[PDB]
Amino acid sequence: IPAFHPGELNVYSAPGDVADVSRALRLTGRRVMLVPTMGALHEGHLALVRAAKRVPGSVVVVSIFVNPMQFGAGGDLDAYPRTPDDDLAQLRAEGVEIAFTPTTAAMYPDGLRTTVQPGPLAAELEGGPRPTHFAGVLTVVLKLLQIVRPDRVFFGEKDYQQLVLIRQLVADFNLDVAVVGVPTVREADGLAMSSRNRYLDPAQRAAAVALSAALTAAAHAATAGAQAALDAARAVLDAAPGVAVDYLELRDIGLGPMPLNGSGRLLVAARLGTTRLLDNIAIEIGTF
Amino acid sequence: AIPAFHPGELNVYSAPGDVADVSRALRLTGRRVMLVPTMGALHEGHLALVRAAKRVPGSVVVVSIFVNPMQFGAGGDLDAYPRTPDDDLAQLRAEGVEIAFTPTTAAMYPDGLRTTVQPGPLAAELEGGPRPTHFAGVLTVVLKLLQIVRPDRVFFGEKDYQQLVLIRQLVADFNLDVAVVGVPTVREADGLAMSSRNRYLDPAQRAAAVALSAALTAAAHAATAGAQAALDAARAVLDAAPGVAVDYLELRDIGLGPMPLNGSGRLLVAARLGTTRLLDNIAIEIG
Ligand SMILES: CC(C)(CO)[C@@H](O)C(=O)OP(=O)(O)OC[C@H]1O[C@@H](n2cnc3c(N)ncnc32)[C@H](O)[C@@H]1O
Ligand SMILES: CC(C)(CO)[C@@H](O)C(=O)OP(=O)(O)OC[C@H]1O[C@@H](n2cnc3c(N)ncnc32)[C@H](O)[C@@H]1O
Ligand SMILES: [Mn+2]
Repeated sequence: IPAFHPGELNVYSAPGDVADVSRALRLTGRRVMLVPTMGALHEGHLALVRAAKRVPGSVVVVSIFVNPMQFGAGGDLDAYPRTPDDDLAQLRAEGVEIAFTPTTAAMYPDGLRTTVQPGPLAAELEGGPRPTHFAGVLTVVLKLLQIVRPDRVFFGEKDYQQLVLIRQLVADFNLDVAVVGVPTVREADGLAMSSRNRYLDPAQRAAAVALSAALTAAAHAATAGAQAALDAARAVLDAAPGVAVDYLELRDIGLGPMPLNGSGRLLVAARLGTTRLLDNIAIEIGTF
Repeated sequence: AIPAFHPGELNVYSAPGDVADVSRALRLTGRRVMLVPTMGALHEGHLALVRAAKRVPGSVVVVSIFVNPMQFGAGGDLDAYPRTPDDDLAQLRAEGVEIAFTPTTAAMYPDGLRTTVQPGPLAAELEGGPRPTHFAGVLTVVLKLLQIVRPDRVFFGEKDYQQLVLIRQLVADFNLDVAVVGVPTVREADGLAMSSRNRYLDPAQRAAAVALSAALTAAAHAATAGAQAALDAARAVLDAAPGVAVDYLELRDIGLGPMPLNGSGRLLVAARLGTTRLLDNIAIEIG
């Protein structure tokens, strides 16, 4: 077991080290919480941290690893924002005791060999034009779950399709861990917080409010049915300057091979300049 | 309330949740949970794994019996696979095994085939040539069995050497916290590797089948003269047998990577005698 100073931020890069410390903690009775991230932390990520921290007797482990496998190309990987120093200072401020920062070589010493093949959901919505994206996500999350072996792992509703796929992963491989979904943190005007918002200039930032406004408009128009909810969302997006809608779809909450029946999720993806933004919201059809 | 467990007796559980609870409970009481995955129709080969697990101090042995549909081919005969439950549990009782995990297909695959394990490239070679989806089926179910039982050690026979290597790759690549134990092949008196398939051979085929083990052991000793001599010796022995259709005979390093011209390696063979496919392999020291 490597050094572990309670009540302070302990940083480990070696999977073996965090694994030994986690087990040691688990064996003493502490409940290990895992919050997977790719760094460039903002308030959205901190809500996950805070959710993990409120669990009684918990020790919080935050992983920061820009996973190469979920990137479709070298360009996107190199362009991902990285702010190591700010990330650890925010973790320290939140009272997080463990940050796990592995290298690409420690995570993929054998390159891409055994991997996770997601179900059909991975080829839809965000996975449509990025066929290997979710396999990259589930493969790294499975590894992180095995290294850290937390009692609970936290994911944001912001990346709802990712959250649903992780629940499938956990169910399908019989993983003994509870998956905790955390509601989407939004700016004061509704914009969902994202590390990509930094790529919006003043005008785009102002136009980006249309995604959340379109969704919440849809959620209320839904008392009048699916079509009403969809057309209301579309009218808001159409009135937004410089917003190119990629997709806007209403689906059952599980996103699976089931028709929308009552409770669902409205998902949108749109481009502002070169910045692709995403948002989703719970929707009740016919319910007021 | 944790399901009931009676020490010294064979305890059978069909529900994944049940064996998971008993396994975690037993672990806390000071037992090392050993897992031996099988598809039933047990014979001496399987029992060597059981015995290997049983000798671990503080062991509680968990033997899974589950005919995994995912590893059968679009042409593999799932319904034809031998099923002798009563007899299996009897042999386990006789061996002193305390836990048998016998899940249904619905309980192992409640959502059908959704998230699965994709093996690395080795799964497309050797046995993977004729059954390209076989190993994904194997690694998927073994991964699930490891998460349900969470054993300290899991046992596999060297008989299915490629399967053993791929499980070591699964364990390493997904960072699984379990030791993989390979157990030496159990053989009949003349060297034929034990398999339930051997009973399908007629007399002529059964006699010819000895050539697989004979060729490998010949190769192992011819190996002091080099890789080529080992391979030629093996091929000569297989060439002296009638009705033995060799699908492959390959010398690889022990991780099944490229053949070694020196050092340790493994020689693997597969052949068809009529409609029965047989496999064998052996450690080889070249030089
Ligand atoms: C799972 C990972 C770490 C695998 O590499 C990677 O795919 C990844 O998702 O990283 P990352 O983009 O860093 O997001 C990490 C986690 O924070 C959550 N999150 C992001 N913005 C949020 C917001 N505004 N409100 C609430 N939660 C928010 C995400 O849904 C995700 O679970
Ligand atoms: C791992 C499984 C259970 C996944 O479904 C499945 O693929 C499977 O392999 O089942 P099965 O055919 O039942 O074999 C179960 C285990 O017993 C070992 N075994 C069989 N015959 C042997 C022999 N003569 N000597 C030594 N070991 C022998 C196998 O290699 C395997 O590890
Ligand atoms: Mn900064």
